[PDB]
Amino acid sequence: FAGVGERTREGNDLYREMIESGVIKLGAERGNSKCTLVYGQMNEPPGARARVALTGLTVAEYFRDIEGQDVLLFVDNIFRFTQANSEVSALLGRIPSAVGYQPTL
Amino acid sequence: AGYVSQVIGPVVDVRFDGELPSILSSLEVEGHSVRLVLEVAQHMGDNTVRCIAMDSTDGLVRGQKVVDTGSPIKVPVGRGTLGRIMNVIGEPVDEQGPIDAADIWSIHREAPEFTEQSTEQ
Amino acid sequence: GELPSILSSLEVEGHSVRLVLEVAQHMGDNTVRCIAMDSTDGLVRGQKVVDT
Amino acid sequence: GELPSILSSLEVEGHSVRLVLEVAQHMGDNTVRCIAMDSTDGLVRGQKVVDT
Amino acid sequence: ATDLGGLQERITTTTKGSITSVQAVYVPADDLTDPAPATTFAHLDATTVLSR
Amino acid sequence: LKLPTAPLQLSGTSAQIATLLWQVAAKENQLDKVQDELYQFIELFKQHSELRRLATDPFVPTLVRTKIISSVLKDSGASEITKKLFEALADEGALSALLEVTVNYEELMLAHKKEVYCTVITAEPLDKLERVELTKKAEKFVDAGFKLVMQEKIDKKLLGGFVIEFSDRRVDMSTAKKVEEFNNFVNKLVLSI
Amino acid sequence: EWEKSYQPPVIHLGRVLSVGDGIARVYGLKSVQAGELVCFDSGVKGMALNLQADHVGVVVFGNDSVIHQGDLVYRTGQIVNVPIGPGTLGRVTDGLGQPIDGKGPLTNVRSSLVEVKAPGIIARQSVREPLFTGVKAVDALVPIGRGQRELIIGDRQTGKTAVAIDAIIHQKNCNEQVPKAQRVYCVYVAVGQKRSTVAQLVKLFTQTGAMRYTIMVSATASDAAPLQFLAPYSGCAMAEYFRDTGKHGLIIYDDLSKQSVAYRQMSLLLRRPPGREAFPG
Amino acid sequence: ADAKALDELRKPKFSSKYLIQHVSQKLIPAVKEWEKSYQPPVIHLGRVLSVGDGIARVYGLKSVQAGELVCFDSGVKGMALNLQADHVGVVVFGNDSVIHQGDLVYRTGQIVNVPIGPGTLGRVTDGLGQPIDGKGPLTNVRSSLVEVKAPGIIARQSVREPLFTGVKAVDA
Amino acid sequence: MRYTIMVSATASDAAPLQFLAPYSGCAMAEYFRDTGKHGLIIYDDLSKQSVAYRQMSLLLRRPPGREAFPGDVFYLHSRLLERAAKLSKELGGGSLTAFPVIETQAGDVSAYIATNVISITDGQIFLETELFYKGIRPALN
Amino acid sequence: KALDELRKPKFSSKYLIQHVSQKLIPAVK
Amino acid sequence: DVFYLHSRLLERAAKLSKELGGGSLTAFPVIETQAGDVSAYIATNVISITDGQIFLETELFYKGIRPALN
Ligand SMILES: Nc1ncnc2c1ncn2[C@@H]1O[C@H](COP(=O)(O)OP(=O)(O)OP(=O)(O)O)[C@@H](O)[C@H]1O
Ligand SMILES: [Mg+2]
Repeated sequence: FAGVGERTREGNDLYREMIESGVIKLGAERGNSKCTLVYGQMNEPPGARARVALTGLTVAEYFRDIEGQDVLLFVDNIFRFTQANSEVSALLGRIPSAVGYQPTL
Repeated sequence: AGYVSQVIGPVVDVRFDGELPSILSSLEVEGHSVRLVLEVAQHMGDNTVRCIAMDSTDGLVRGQKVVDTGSPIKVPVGRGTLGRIMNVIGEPVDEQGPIDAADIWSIHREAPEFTEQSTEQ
Repeated sequence: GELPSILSSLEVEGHSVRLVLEVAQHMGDNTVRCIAMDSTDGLVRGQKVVDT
Repeated sequence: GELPSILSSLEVEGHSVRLVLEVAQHMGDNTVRCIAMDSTDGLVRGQKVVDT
Repeated sequence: ATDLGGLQERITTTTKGSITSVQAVYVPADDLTDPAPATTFAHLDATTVLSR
Repeated sequence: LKLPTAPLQLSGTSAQIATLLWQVAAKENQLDKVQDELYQFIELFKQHSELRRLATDPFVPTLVRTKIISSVLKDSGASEITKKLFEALADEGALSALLEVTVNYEELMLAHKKEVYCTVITAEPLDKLERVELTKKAEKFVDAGFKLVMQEKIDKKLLGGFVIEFSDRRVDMSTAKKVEEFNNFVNKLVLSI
Repeated sequence: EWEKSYQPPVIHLGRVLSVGDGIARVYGLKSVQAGELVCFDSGVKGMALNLQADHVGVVVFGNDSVIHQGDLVYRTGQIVNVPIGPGTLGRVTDGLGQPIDGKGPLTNVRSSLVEVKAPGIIARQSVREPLFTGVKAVDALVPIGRGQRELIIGDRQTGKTAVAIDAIIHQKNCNEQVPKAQRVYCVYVAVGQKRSTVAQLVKLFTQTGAMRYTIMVSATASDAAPLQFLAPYSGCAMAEYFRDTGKHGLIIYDDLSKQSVAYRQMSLLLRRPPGREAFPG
Repeated sequence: ADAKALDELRKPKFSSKYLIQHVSQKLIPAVKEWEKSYQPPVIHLGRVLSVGDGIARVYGLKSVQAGELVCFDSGVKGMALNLQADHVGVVVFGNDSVIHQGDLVYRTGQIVNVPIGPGTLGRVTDGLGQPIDGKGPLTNVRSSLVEVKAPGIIARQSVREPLFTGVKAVDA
Repeated sequence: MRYTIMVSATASDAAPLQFLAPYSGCAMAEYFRDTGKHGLIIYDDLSKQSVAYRQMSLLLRRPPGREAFPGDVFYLHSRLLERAAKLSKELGGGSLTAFPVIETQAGDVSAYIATNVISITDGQIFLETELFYKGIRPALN
Repeated sequence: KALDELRKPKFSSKYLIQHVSQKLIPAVK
Repeated sequence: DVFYLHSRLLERAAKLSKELGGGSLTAFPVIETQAGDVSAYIATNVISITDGQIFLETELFYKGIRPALN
């Protein structure tokens, strides 16, 4: 789970729901869990929210390329990935393209 | 290795008197309230790179020592990351200790090539 | 030497009508940047400006 | 010395085609900024350009 | 908003006297969402929006 | 008016000052004199902090800077070219342009003498026959009567031969590169035939 | 004979002043041509775009993360060229003509420029012979001759690639029943697509047998914006080979609307003033 | 310019010294005869390079942190927002009419702090925490930073208790 | 005002004070959140805090985005509003609940700051102006 | 190395060449 | 200053006093809009300057109402 720019309340709610439903286990039975959360919240700078989806991709690319699995990657709100890269493009002084997005959209 | 030149919001220019880091490489900032990691965005010329920060740049002094790591942001991967919460720089946020890493992999990577694609839907 | 304060009024000498400038910002090379209360048509570079 | 006039045409010597420039501006340091009537792919920054 | 507030906050009734202020506001192309009338909406007690 | 033609053409606003300084100094035939005064001024800004304060500090007035540069340069064999140049650079706050005007003046002077600095990287130190048969091979990489200024180097990773470094172009006449491009060609053939 | 004919040529050097945003500023290269393909020391090529008075602006055909300030740029001596010829049929090449199918290098081929001025007034003639696409809606209602430009315009997922694919497959079907002088050798240019769809499309073209006449130029969505910008020109040069030697060619520039976005990216990163819908003039 | 031909000027290259020894005895009195037309050079202080519209560019201030409260010689507070290679652009907490080109800027070493605590309850402050209601300074109060980080994922629980607004529409 | 603090950076004040007043008020209310008590904070016209920060960024020559707002104008509101949290039992059980106020322009919530704070917060209280003069006060759509 | 302060020239004007040519051409005798 | 451009031009149309000769000047500025959009920059500038408006519509112009005064 790559939560790109998630609210911290909804990220904590998803984490507790994953503990409760059993797909994430805590303590000594952590190895039997089924998900990996990668969390870049809204309170982080745009450089951090622009690369959380890449961190989720890296954790999934290990399971694809080494373990040889069929992985699920939940990029939560891909539009927030877009808007975080738009923000890091505006901070780097690049001229924004059409409606306000980065020229490298 | 390198020292901070400009701190303009989340954008930090770092000056390296010797060898420059690559673009998309990670830079740790030595001496800070937290672990501040910069990621190189471009080379501005005159031995200066321009970085985007992964945390708050409040409290950053011009001339703070920035060390090159030689790679992009490397996060722990493996089955030990299952059920754990990582942030962008691969640090544990669920306060359950360290993250059992089979390996550390750079988050920047090319797409799988044309011979490596599968042709079946 | 001795730049005027911001918002201060300056009086341009040699102008036909009484031309009053108001200091808006200090530009940095011992230069203030002013807005004019009357028309600037007829100002010559080097013309003396008396601070009030 | 003796810069070309604006709108006067110039001939680039040693091109794949007849690259005719046409002077559009006087840039200021004995440099005239020209608009090329043909493709500038193949121009090197020393190429002798005669003035017609 | 800073220039408009620095002007506007001086027009106040204080504990010495009072200033009842009536300020006509040009609304460009009847667009009350324009920022120069929308900034001076919060600066007033009674707004009298004249409509076309 | 009637100034000499510059030996090679250059870029703007720090090299145009050098081209003008070169044309003035060739009109006065003091080309080696003002280069020496430029080097002495580089060392002058190296030595003292109060002198480079007049080039970096933005709070020194123009009157202080032009009067110090006028009063300290009154005599001592400094030409009228260099003294007027430092008055002209002190009047504008452009005393920082010295370090970039001397390198373009050096390139202009290194072009009026028809010379060329080079770097020969050889695997072993050269003899007085291993060198003489090299420069006649190295003089075919200049296009005129340019006399190269030999600069020898050592590098054991070359397996004999030489590499020229003209700072504009590089000729790799080594053997360690020759056995590199041999193996690439022989492997690009056996994958075809 | 390679040994007796071996002179290491005088390689003209150039430092990288500053790199980033897919455009490098290159000191030196004093004799480089405008539009000349240059080669960085990391292996990634580049086109000398803006010859300036003090530096050269090089757009980087590939990822700019492998280039640093102070890297050496070597000039190759000629304008941006792709290998054209009969050795390109069957091959899946990238935006610069380098084969990405993994079947070895392009042999039986010849380099030629990607930016060729189109043939003039007196070089054309009228479009007389038909090109059948095998889509009877098209071949009955919107008939297409040989030498025509036919826009396949539509929305997302309305069947544009399918019309292109049926035209390419029908060319394979007609090429077995016609003589040599009238055979259509197709090119598919996939700009900005997914690499998975280009892989499935190459599977389709080789399992129907149409890859014997097809060249496939793919600058996909992860490829750099100069490569998506240049890949239609590479494909059009590879098909101009068959146009210029008496044969007949078909070319599908699939999603030129993504080439224009790649060019908008290149122009807006060069600080060029945008116009309508932020596109350059 | 180029760097490869400019980094070799750190070496001496004159081979003649008829001007280095001439002005070295002549530099110091020529400097000293305009010593009162000088300003004292700043390293860890700052001097206002320019000012206007509530922004002061400040030369010097070698060790300001980003976001640190700086003080001018008029007592106006600033906040060093963008540290640049040659100056600090600070934002002025008040009128810049009392700030002139050449004024001294003093760093305080503090990132922007506010009065927090039980004593601020019932008080009317401005945006910096200082009281504007005119009933004395804030006592029973400690300072605290304004740019603290939010609590994490693990430092929260789910939002369960209701907060009553008293308005039927929002509470229903 | 036995329980109310007021941080008042008015319109006459300099734009960094109007930018900084929500962070001052939130650092005051985090005393109550962080020490087991409960907080409630109202940022009246957060769309004026964004205007003040735009003024400071455009005068600091920062690169503008749409409506001339800087790139870190989403980060500005998000790093303020994410401090409104319900702390867990080990951190005292305290809480801070925020009520930001955004003034829209004829209901256009597709404006930049309105979309930013709508994406940040946990729900809206819409107050349409057609319901206001219809007698419905509070005009909650 | 204190010569690194003078690395980049800080030009307060664009037409500096005209001012230095007004002062260096009269240096010719 | 494109408002000041037309402002200082159109304020010279004045009816002078009896002390200054009683002469007059009547300005008739002509602004062209684009598809009836009087909400443009220069159109709202001169609309805010001038006293009256003689607004001419295209839809009344092709209804035979000529002069097409709205
Ligand atoms: N002639 C046809 N008959 C039946 N189905 C069709 C036909 N043409 C296309 N389709 C279906 O329509 C879908 C879209 O076709 P196609 O791939 O040509 O769209 P597209 O134009 O490439 O859209 P995009 O470029 O967004 O992928 C395909 O999945 C295909 O299965
Ligand atoms: Mg398609």
